Amino acid sequence: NNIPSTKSNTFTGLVSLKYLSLSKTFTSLQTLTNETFVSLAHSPLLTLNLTKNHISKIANGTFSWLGQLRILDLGLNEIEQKLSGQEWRGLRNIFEIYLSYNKYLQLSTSSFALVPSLQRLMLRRVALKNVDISPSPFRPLRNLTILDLSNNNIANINEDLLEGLENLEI
RNA sequence: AAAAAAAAAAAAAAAAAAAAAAAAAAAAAAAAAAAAAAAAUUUUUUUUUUUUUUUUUUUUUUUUUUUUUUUUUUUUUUUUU
Ligand SMILES: *[C@@H]1O[C@H](CO)[C@@H](O[C@@H]2O[C@H](CO)[C@@H](O[C@@H]3O[C@H](CO)[C@@H](O)[C@H](O)[C@@H]3O)[C@H](O)[C@H]2NC(C)=O)[C@H](O)[C@H]1NC(C)=O
Ligand SMILES: *[C@@H]1O[C@H](CO)[C@@H](O[C@@H]2O[C@H](CO)[C@@H](O[C@@H]3O[C@H](CO)[C@@H](O)[C@H](O)[C@@H]3O)[C@H](O)[C@H]2NC(C)=O)[C@H](O)[C@H]1NC(C)=O
Ligand SMILES: *[C@@H]1O[C@H](CO)[C@@H](O[C@@H]2O[C@H](CO)[C@@H](O[C@@H]3O[C@H](CO)[C@@H](O)[C@H](O)[C@@H]3O)[C@H](O)[C@H]2NC(C)=O)[C@H](O)[C@H]1NC(C)=O
Ligand SMILES: *[C@@H]1O[C@H](CO)[C@@H](O[C@@H]2O[C@H](CO)[C@@H](O)[C@H](O)[C@H]2NC(C)=O)[C@H](O)[C@H]1NC(C)=O
Repeated sequence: NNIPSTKSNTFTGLVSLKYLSLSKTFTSLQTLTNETFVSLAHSPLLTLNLTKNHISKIANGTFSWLGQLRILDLGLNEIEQKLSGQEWRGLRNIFEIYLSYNKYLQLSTSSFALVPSLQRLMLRRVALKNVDISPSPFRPLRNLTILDLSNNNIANINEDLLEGLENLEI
């Protein structure tokens, strides 16, 4: 679709919505603030698609009202910012994150502290840098099953990465 | 009472010379010191600009294999009004 951007009460009224897809829908959406998905406060979403939406910036607490959201997609996007953990604020029971196909995703030791209940995490060709810092960004995470960091050309790695991750399988 | 000549001693003061020294100031010569400015041999460290080798990410180009839709060039055996 070709909607430029959403409004304050665009999705207001959906009290039972759980499957929402917005792939290749937004063209004027360059920066994601915490006033875009305010309409989905009462919507118990479970899946979310946001591929090909030309998303380049997300603000702190953007998905704060997405407490019941479990699956969200952010692949095939132009995200260029610093991950500090507050981008996933408000995610009570999150399942997995589609965060592949990007151009720059800087990671820090607190980039994933807020959400410790992840199951799958793929970072395919997102050009990740500066990961070998101690402690590892994945210290709070324990329930991951699939971890993909392929096609990223990691500069360095140390022992602190991927230690104690008992639940990993892939 | 006073005045003078040969001849021998002693006391105050002034101007001198020589010798034995001792202090203050001034000149060098040696043995050291503390430094603010200096140069010169050796081994290392930071930063800027660039050289060589190896491993990989993005994009572009060539060749080969395979798959899906359209323009279709044809057809053999039949059907057909
Ligand atoms: C959002 O919508 C898009 C478009 O429908 C969904 O894309 C689909 O994603 C799946 C899984 O990533 C793709 O399946 C995989 O395809 C690859 C080839 O690209 C294949 O090698 C794998 O084995 C697997 O079959 C699927 O092809 C793809 N479809 C399209 C049309 O792109 C996406 O999954 C949606 N996201 C969410 C969270 O709903
Ligand atoms: C959505 O994102 C915006 C942008 O970051 C957030 O605005 C920021 O909110 C914080 C917290 O209120 C502000 O910091 C503090 O605000 C209080 C307000 O009383 C003030 O007294 C403090 O001195 C301090 O400034 C911050 O200034 C503000 N920045 C901007 C540019 O608006 C907003 O809070 C976020 N909303 C949600 C629901 O996450
Ligand atoms: C979104 O949340 C992150 C936190 O996850 C915010 O980053 C935080 O920003 C503050 C303010 O700059 C930082 O405090 C100061 O940081 C400097 C270094 O930049 C440090 O020298 C100071 O002593 C002080 O701690 C804080 O460290 C930083 N935290 C992280 C984890 O990066 C970010 O500002 C928020 N953005 C918005 C728009 O609300
Ligand atoms: C990590 O995964 C485990 C296993 O799925 C979670 O343990 C389950 O948690 C749910 C909800 O709290 C309970 O209903 C189940 O009975 C638990 N199962 C077991 C075997 O313990 C655990 O909660 C997850 N951790 C986090 C932080 O989400």
